[PDB]
Amino acid sequence: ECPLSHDGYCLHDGVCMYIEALDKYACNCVVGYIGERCQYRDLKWWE
Amino acid sequence: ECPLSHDGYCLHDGVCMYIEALDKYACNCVVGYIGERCQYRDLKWWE
Amino acid sequence: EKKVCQGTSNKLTQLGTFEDHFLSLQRMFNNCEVVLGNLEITYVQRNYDLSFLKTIQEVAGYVLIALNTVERIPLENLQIIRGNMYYENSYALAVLSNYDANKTGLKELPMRNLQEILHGAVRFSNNPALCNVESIQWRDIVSSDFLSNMSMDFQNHLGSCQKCDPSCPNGSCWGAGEENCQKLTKIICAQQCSGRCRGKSPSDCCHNQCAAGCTGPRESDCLVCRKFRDEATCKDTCPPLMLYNPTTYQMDVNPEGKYSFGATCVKKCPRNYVVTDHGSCVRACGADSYEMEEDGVRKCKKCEGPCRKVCNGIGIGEFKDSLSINATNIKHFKNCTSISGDLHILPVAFRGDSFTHTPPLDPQELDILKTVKEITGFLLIQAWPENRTDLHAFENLEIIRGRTKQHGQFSLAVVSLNITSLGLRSLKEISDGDVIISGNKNLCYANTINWKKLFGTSGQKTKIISNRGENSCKATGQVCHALCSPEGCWGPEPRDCVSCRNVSRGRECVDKCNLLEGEPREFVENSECIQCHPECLPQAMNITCTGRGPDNCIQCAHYIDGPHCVKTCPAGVMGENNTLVWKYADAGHVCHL
Amino acid sequence: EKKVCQGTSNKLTQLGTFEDHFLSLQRMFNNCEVVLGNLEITYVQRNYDLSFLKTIQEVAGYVLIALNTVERIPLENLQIIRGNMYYENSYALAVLSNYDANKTGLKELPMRNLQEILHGAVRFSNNPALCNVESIQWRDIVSSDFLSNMSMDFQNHLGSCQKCDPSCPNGSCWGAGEENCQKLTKIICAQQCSGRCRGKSPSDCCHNQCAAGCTGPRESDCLVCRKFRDEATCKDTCPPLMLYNPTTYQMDVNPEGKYSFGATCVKKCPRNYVVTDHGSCVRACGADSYEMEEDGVRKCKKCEGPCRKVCNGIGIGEFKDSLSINATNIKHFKNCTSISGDLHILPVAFRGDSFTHTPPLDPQELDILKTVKEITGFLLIQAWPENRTDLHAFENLEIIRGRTKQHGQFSLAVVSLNITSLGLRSLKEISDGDVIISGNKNLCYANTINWKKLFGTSGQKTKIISNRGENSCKATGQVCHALCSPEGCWGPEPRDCVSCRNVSRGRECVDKCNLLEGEPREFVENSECIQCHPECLPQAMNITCTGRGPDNCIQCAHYIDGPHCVKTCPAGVMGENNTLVWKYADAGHVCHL
Ligand SMILES: *[C@@H]1O[C@H](CO)[C@@H](O[C@@H]2O[C@H](CO)[C@@H](O)[C@H](O[C@@H]3O[C@H](CO)[C@@H](O)[C@H](O[C@H]4O[C@H](CO)[C@@H](O)[C@H](O)[C@@H]4O)[C@@H]3O)[C@H]2NC(C)=O)[C@H](O)[C@H]1NC(C)=O
Ligand SMILES: *[C@@H]1O[C@H](CO)[C@@H](O[C@@H]2O[C@H](CO)[C@@H](O)[C@H](O[C@@H]3O[C@H](CO)[C@@H](O)[C@H](O[C@H]4O[C@H](CO)[C@@H](O)[C@H](O)[C@@H]4O)[C@@H]3O)[C@H]2NC(C)=O)[C@H](O)[C@H]1NC(C)=O
Ligand SMILES: *[C@@H]1O[C@H](CO)[C@@H](O)[C@H](O)[C@H]1NC(C)=O
Ligand SMILES: *[C@@H]1O[C@H](CO)[C@@H](O)[C@H](O)[C@H]1NC(C)=O
Ligand SMILES: *[C@@H]1O[C@H](CO)[C@@H](O)[C@H](O)[C@H]1NC(C)=O
Ligand SMILES: *[C@@H]1O[C@H](CO)[C@@H](O)[C@H](O)[C@H]1NC(C)=O
Repeated sequence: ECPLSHDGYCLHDGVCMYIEALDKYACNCVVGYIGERCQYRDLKWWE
Repeated sequence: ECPLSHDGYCLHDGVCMYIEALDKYACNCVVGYIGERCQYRDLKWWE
Repeated sequence: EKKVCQGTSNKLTQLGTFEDHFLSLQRMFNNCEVVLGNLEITYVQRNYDLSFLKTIQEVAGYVLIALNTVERIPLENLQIIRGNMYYENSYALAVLSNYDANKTGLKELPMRNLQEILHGAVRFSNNPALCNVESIQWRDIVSSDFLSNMSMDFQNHLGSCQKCDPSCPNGSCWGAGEENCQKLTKIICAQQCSGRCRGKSPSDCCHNQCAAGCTGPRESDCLVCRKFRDEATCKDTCPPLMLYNPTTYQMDVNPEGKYSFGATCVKKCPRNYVVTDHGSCVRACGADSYEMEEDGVRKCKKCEGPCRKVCNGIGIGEFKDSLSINATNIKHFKNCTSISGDLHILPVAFRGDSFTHTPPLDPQELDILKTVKEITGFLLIQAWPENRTDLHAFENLEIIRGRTKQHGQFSLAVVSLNITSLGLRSLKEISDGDVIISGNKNLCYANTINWKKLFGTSGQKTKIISNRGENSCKATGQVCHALCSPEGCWGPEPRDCVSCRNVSRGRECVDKCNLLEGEPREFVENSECIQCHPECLPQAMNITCTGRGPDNCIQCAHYIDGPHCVKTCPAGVMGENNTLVWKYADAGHVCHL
Repeated sequence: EKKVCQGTSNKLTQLGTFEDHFLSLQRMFNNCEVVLGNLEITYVQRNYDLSFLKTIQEVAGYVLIALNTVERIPLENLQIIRGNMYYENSYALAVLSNYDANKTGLKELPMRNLQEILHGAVRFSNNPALCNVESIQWRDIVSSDFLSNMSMDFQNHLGSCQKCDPSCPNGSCWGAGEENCQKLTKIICAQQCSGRCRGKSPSDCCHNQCAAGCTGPRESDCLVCRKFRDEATCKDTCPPLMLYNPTTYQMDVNPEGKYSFGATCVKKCPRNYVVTDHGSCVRACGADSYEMEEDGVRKCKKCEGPCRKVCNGIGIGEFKDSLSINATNIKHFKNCTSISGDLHILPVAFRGDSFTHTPPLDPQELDILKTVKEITGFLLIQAWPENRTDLHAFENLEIIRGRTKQHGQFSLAVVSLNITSLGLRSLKEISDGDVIISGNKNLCYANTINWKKLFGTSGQKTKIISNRGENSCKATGQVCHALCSPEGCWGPEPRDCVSCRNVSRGRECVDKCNLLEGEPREFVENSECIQCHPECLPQAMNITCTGRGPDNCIQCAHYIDGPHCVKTCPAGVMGENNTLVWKYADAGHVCHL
């Protein structure tokens, strides 16, 4: 979705995506990480 | 006017007096001194 | 006190699937009234329910409703949007692109109690099905500063909604019903109302610190506070400790002195914060001062010349927009012993990143962090290379204050590592937050540590669970060294004990300080081994020495000078009136004058 | 800025005759609007006029109208009575015993603008002819605290006055006419007015800091201020230098930081005051701190252990009710170098006083005041014994700040003495007030002193007049020593010069520092004589030495050690690695190794 200039932007095997209705970039984290670019560990629930 | 227990209360040759309508004591300074008991030198006017 | 929650920081980040993000949003905002972080409603698909969002009454950040094809979002009790951090550096209420592939997205947004956004503006974009919101006059809700920063966009080529009820001023309503009408607070005021009011009558002027509205003329009748709060009233400034005297030109002690903490004026600052001379609860003082020794609370005093080069942590100061300790900022952590912020260790430093084109972080380079002794923020260790098996960088870390916290609950996170042991042998005080050590592989190492002795604030817990086996690791040398005290132990080394059983030579747990044998001559005080002066003779029958000074030797080694035991007699030491003292020995080695 | 005056402090003291007191009252209160002291209307007999009292609009103390048989006292513009110092420790408006021998005293008192006394109550006693004042409801004028401290007394057995005009509420009027009616400010308010208002309508609520009344809803529409003033507005607290941040938990710099000075919030403190960290202009800091070195302004920093024993002056602190330095308080001025107040010298200390039964003050005992070096208040020297002819106690006084002033105009008064000279040889700075030296007998001594170099604040004058002859004293050795510089001289001694002509040996004005003759070996720098090291040889052909060190001798006296000139060679001085250095002399006296 998002072009090749943003490789490695979404950490912890999260996939990068491009929202074209807002002209913005977004991440998709795995279960256990939150944040803008999958950088915050989910400490409150499930380790 | 005022009794003998308040001798020297009014400085710089000021005379002591007793106000009986208020049951209080007062001084009479010479020209050149103000204050409660003639203790403040008149510095603003006439030396 | 209202129910608080920290919220999320997900701008547009979906969490796994749609159901996983929906469950995370459900678990984040259940029974929350004051959102200290950000209200972020993203990725809520059709046939869902959002009844848990009805209790939110205060958001301290930006409200971001994006990509939501659900029919109704009941934000019915949202009375104030503070907006401490903006969205797109200009907005605090952004509803963005709520439509599916069939152009049927968000339909109703009944923000019945939204009356003023303090800092921020309104950004609506690409909302075809969102009706009954464009009729709201946004002059009441936006502040007097941001009339030009606002931007509106609507699409009304649907024709599926209805109009307002004819019992409300200027035809303004949020949804279906007479209860969904906008309560006008500013534009219907008279000339004499300086801020906002209730009705068109001039006798309804509210207080200045009443942000949304007022239930009366007094400052105790405000619904929500504007800046500060004296616990039932809303205030501009907290009452300081010292009030000025216009008569005697002095500074008198105020009996009602309240310390400013956040949006509140508390009676006293907490333990891990800093009390200033102005009467405030701060995290860091000025550049010309330093936080000095605690006399019960933490103050600040001036330094000589320039102060110490204080390292700004991750997320505050010059490193505010940063996210991890990387190859650039690690040169700034050279010679500082007090971290005024966070120390985040992420896999982005060790794996590499082409978005900034930086070289990856080196494991030997982390020895620049050997001199770290104090962390005011929270510690987040998340990545570690497979070479070293011990956290050798944090070997001198003593006190973790935890003035900022991850999720407002945790302050020490050591997760997902290939380490063997922890090695935190100098950690003596954790004043805030919970400590979680989980998601690891070769680290059991926790059943002896009494965390209540390290917790400086009551009401804290831990989640050290699901590490390794819980019955199979403990038979392969997992139990630490046998000279550790049962109060706790960090690693299997004899020096990694928390305290010792009998004596502690420096850091090593020994049974005795070499009484009647051993090469060094040591004694016992404060359960520690301390060497004496080397002119004590080694006695193998009785004890050797008691104190550190040379007067405490029982028998001198070579020479004796009164009570002192000395190697050589004084033969030219500086005396009095140009007399260098000549002293000669005796048959009992007494240095005679 | 309104016209200010300091007023009088005469409680019941008549000044000479009735005409002399009337002329003093006339000269004191002409063209005054803000009375910072006390409004004291006493001893005004019949057939007089008091039209100069119409311009007074603010009294910061107690109003005392006593023994006044004049018919009318027009206090028509008195809008506020602050009352910083009470009368009988309870009142601030006392009208007391206005009647003659024929029981015809004060008749009318038209206080048309008196609406609220802030601190104080009302005491009326023994006023037979005072009509049209007892009908005034005093609930509006007294504060909400002093409802029980008030006391009223009237005599209505005259029947000479008339009633009020039937166009005013509740029949309240101060005098004859419809313009003399009381403007009710509090008792006619509604429920929503927190303080005071204008009319019976609920839409007239004024600001809290509007003391008397308001001309509108804003805080800039107050007539007079309650506590503080931002220069067109009336405020509770001045805006400080640092405002608290509820977001980042910090202390940000306020661009609108105003320093609190009295009832005003000025932009910066003046020269002789103290700037605090809270943003105030004070006279003295706390007991745990001291006023440190000026960096343009005066700050305060903490001391180690206890601070210096600061001597409280006459009229402030523990010596507030005192009036002179007497035989009791002089033991408290033992070892202090900074006087935080006044140093009054009165004839009551040297003549004796049986009201307290204290022994008189001794002239040798004034040497306890030898260590006085700084006066923050004003100096009032008024008495001196006929033995000593010089003010030898103030020989180390350096800077007179003058933070408080006699009559608000004068800070250094040396009057009515039997001294010969002044002897103020160390007085370097007078930051406030005028300097008057008059009423003396044997003291001309003033025509050379340039007072503008000592005045630290512009707009000051002096009244050194009518001392001795002005042409006859100046031919009998009145002119000071001929080596004084023409900048000024205090006494006839060679050391009492302000500055010197050529050089100054310590304090003595010399032409040169013993070049080519003289017993001490001295050089010239900063127009001063400085001795050298005694191992410089005395040369009678050329100069001797240049600098203070032993390297600056041209020829050594006895021994030479490189560049140094020394008495003895080093024969056992401490060196390095246990080597006491033996040095032997040469034929040229060079101490060789
Ligand atoms: C490793 O740590 C590095 C520590 O410096 C880190 O570098 C930081 O990366 C951030 C990524 O978002 C930057 O925000 C941050 O500072 C930026 O520097 C730019 C220089 O021109 C500024 O222009 C920028 O200002 C604005 O830019 C962003 C762009 O999206 C705006 O959204 C934002 O509102 C902001 O105001 C900003 O100041 C940068 N730090 C420094 C000192 O440059 C690096 O990213 C880390 N990660 C790696 C290497 O993977
Ligand atoms: C020489 O200097 C002396 C400095 O101590 C000075 O002594 C002071 O004289 C003042 C004259 O009025 C006193 O006010 C002052 O303190 C008083 O001490 C009294 C002891 O009992 C207190 O009772 C008194 O309290 C109240 O008394 C007066 C009485 O009229 C009230 O009017 C007033 O409101 C007050 O509240 C007050 O505290 C006194 N200082 C000390 C330490 O005693 C002395 O008068 C000077 N002059 C001489 C010797 O001629
Ligand atoms: C929120 O938590 C409460 C626990 O008190 C629970 O009863 C409720 O069902 C939760 N909300 C949702 C939407 O599940
Ligand atoms: C938005 O408001 C800010 C004030 O906070 C100011 O920069 C300007 O008015 C607006 N900014 C832009 C970029 O339009
Ligand atoms: C007050 O002073 C002015 C000078 O400006 C003078 O004209 C006036 O007569 C004085 N007042 C009285 C009552 O003399
Ligand atoms: C007068 O008021 C004061 C408060 O300032 C208090 O002492 C008391 O209420 C009154 N005093 C007396 C002596 O009645």
